[PDB]
Amino acid sequence: PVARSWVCRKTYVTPRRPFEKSRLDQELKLIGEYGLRNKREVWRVKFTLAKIRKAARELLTLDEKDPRRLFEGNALLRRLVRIGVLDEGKMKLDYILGLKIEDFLERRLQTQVFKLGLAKSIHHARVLIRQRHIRVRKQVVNIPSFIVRLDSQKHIDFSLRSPYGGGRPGRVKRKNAKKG
Amino acid sequence: ARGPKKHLKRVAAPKHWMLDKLTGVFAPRPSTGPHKLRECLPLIIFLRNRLKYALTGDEVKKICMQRFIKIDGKVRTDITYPAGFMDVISIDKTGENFRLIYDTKGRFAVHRITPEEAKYKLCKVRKIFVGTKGIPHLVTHDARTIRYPDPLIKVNDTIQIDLETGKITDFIKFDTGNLCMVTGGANLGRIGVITNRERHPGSFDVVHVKDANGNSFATRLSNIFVIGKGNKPWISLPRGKGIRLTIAEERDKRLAAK
RNA sequence: CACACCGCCCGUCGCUACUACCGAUUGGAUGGUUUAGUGAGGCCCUCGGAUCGGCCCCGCCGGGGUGCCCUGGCGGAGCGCUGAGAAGACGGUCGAACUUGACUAUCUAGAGGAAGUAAAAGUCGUAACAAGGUUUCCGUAGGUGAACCUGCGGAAGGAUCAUUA
RNA sequence: UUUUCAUUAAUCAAGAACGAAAGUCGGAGGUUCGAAGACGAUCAGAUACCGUCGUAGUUCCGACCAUAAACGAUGCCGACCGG
RNA sequence: GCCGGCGGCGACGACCCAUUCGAACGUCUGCCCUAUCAACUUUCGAUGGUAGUCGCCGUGCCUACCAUGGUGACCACGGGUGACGGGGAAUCAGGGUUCGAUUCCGGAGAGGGAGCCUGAGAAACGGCUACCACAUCCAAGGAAGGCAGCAGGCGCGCAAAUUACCCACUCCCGACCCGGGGAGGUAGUGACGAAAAAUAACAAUACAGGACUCUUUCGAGGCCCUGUAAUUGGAAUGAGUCCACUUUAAAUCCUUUAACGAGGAUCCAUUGGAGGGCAAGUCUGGUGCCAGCAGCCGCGGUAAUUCCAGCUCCAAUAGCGUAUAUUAAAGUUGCUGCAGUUAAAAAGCUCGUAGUUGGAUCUCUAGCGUUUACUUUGAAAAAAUUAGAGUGUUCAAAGCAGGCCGCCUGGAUACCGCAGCUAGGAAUAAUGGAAUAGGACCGCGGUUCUAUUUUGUUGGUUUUCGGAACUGAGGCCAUGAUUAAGAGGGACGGCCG
RNA sequence: UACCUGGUUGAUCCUGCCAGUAGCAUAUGCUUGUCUCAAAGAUUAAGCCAUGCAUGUCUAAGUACGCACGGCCGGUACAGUGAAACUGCGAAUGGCUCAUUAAAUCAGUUAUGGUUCCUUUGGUCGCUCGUACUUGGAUAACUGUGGUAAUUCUAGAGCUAAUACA
Repeated sequence: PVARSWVCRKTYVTPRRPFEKSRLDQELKLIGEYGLRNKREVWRVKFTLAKIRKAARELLTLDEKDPRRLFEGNALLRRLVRIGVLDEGKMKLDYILGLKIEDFLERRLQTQVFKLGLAKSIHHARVLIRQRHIRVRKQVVNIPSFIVRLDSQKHIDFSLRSPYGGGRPGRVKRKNAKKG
Repeated sequence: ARGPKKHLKRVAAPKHWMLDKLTGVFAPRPSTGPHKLRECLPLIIFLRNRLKYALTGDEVKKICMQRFIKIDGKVRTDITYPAGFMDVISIDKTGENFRLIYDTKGRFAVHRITPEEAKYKLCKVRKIFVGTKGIPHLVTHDARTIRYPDPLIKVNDTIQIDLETGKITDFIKFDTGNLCMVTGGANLGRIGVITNRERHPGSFDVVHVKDANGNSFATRLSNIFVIGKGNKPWISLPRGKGIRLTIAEERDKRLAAK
């Protein structure tokens, strides 16, 4: 006996057919558009979407007056409005089925850092985040797969320490300044 | 196995203590006493986890061994002593008195009482017997055997005992239209009024209880405790008035407060 | 048959490799049931009494009560009469384990015997697929180096859906 | 059938009756055909096909044997659907 | 301390009752394969009866005397299990299949059996006694053994870590705030497996580069893209080196942060493929049905799209091959959902017990109504796990925390086969309520006994009322049998083969 | 995500399996920068073990004449800390492993009105009509003499305690 938990979960599902043109293209488009590292990151978002869709599908089968369906449905919709893949108008359980991978990949910190014009390329954003230049609220995050909340969007600023923002020259600038 | 068990694994402890998984392998293991192991509360949990006074296990025995804590007006230094339903824990150092009442969601809540109310306690009579030259006897849910009871006290009635003495001040009969509380099963901690009982000979008697908010539920006779005469309680209630309000308005209340 | 009748293909016998079966050796090996006989150790019962105290009775004697009783020292012995009590012993019970026959699980070498599958340039014929040159096949019986042949009764999956008042 | 009984039925582990031809025991009789076998042909060889003979058998009575391409290669009971 | 006695506060004890922690015996329902296991058990207890014995008690637990029972095609009994049983795990449309030695619950055993002391609790093995198997010391007289606790070693094999440090945390034990604990915690070994995530980004140059505007073409641009440039440029930085902390029982790791640290940023990304299945080369050397590749089909015999290499390209990526058990694919085990004329397959044929299935029809007076199955509701049902609410672990797998300027919070909820309890419904499916009328419902005749009120209380007889079985009759029921299956048995009639 | 694709033929349509495809576990190959979480002598042999450790314990409150310490006050039985030993309790929990075990174990449900129970928590404890202002004997520890090659082996001799034994 030991005081440790063994609650570990797989976050991606591999495709049934390993080599298939039309599919490989579609995944590489997603990588190319949102500068993802490998196809695991696309399968991760497919798996999460699939689980949300399966939850919506298994909720639909219950009657419209059931307390459980009402409570669970509202909670799911609230969370998907909170994360920012829907709006208050389209907040019906039926519309959960009308989402896709694009909607979820748009909410990556990498994507938002590129879309707000902090970085000048989708590839630059991932590096900039990973190099500890970017911060949300007063918290320095270096996770490209940080899924940004709707209300947390309006402040992604450069971390104050950073050379780009804070105002402290790095190794290259220091070395060039000493030999200048 | 051979002889009685002495340990208790952490995950095997009863859920209403809310011990987390990672802190250790073992648990408190309430020692033998008036209340059952499954339905009691160790002082180590009450002090450390609920009142947030002690951090580690040593600080709890450092509190208790200095003899600052009484249970029902009697000093207990045993940190794993079982204090259960209606038991009054008294801290005369800081002048704080608590009665152990179950809350709505079915666990012992940190419900403070005035020092004037920490004088008596209500108790459900388990049996009634007589022996040795006929001095009749009574036995209650917290194992307090009392001699010469009032002959109007029958089985499943409630009695109010002054803690300084060991004598019955007043008693409540178990009849229709009396305020009761559930102490076992799905409906644990719900307060309501008796509507009727359905006697099943050679089996458990089932009672029907109507809540203050028009909610009607059933329960076994063994898991009933009369707390009030008519509708008026003889003790203070927890934060909520024992009203089981559902997840819908739980969310509405939580979001309304925000 | 499609490399197309210069086609395909059957069995005996022959060489090689790999499996399995049968088999005298009343074959060993391990393990489990048990007939019969023996019986370590504890536990129980009936005895037993190595030792260890106490009660006692006088010899030499102090004080108190009044020749006798209580009170303090010591040594002797009474199969005196009471308690404790170890070794050992008959009997009882649970009973490991041991000696000898019987029943039986699996593995296990074996002279010699008799099969199957794969190997494709071995040898002798050509049984089958065309009416395959004796239509083929089934059941059963007998006989031949081998495929097979023959009797008797069926089947068409035949080479005939039909043969005439 | 303007008779009777009134659900007594359907299909079936176990368990039963029958079951071509050949085949094995005892009895009867043996005309034809005819496994085995003896010859005569054909053949490179023929241990077969073709022909002459011929034992068991083919036939009957009493015991076994329980199999066939025992085939419509198609289980049985009930409803509906074209001439 | 109070006027020589009387006392307050505890601690050890204590026959017995209650209680808590249990434990032990039971009740009902539920388990894998096997008929090349069809009858088993009962001499020596099998099933039951009476009396005991023994035991903490109920009981064939055991003895005595009796009875002859008990279980079984609804699968007994026997054998097998690479069988500890559950909570669960993997996979997955719906149904299912497979695994579950392994951290929680229950059981069992300390090499194999057997017997027992002590104690509330043991048939205890880090207690003892004996035998069986192994084996240690020895002065040969005797003595001492038990890792399937933590390390570690040998063996076995395809298969598995350190003779480490600490009671600080979670708890346990003791006369006990103070002692001890290889329970447990913390490091070391660790590509069992799971989560996040490096190996570069931007700017400036030229393209017999691309798109957008002008010219019919040639040829014209700070509008937007581009690489196989070791071309040009500073900006950013974690890997490592190493102060100081913080973390910790003491350390480590992480987080924090001085100093150093990027131009083949040589601070170098691998493992498998490139004929089809199946994404990627009919490019160039070599070998010549030899060497080898190839899960399968096939490629190799002198121009090899497949072998050994070079170059190039594809796939997944800090991982990717290979082998083997298992799941989906497998509607190739078929309940949902498969086949059986010829592909593998309906018994040669009929009877027949068990098994399964079975035609219309019938609109409440504290006890009932004819009893179930079915269906809906209720209570009971350990957490962990799974689903799922809340919560920015920096995100996530997680965790059960946290949030506001002493406070306001949370630690929900759902599911939990079957069977057993509980209250409604009465369609559907079984069963029966009156047929030689001892049938229902009503008042009427008697036999025996009894209730325990009564003659103010008290003793003897006789009573009624309260309550039963047995009967001798009577009135009434609209008195009691549904139909007769294009279900089936049987009867009879004239034929038929 | 309720999925299929190659392979019998000169070609076709089938039945049918072999092969491919993805997941999960054990092994193993080659490769291996950062960080968190984390299984791990189960399968074969419940086969066999050197060595070290894993169960001990004292409060004001059962027994203190060990100078092992110094301290009063010196006619004060016992100032205190306290080794050792007697006494009390624990060692039947925990941990390990899966050989056994097929209505057995075990799971859900009920019963003890048929039984035991240390401990805790309550009740009870002059309810009995018959030397007490404290009774008796020993043995550890300690001292002293020993035996055996040998073990957590122990005999003999001299004192002394009780909440031990009476």
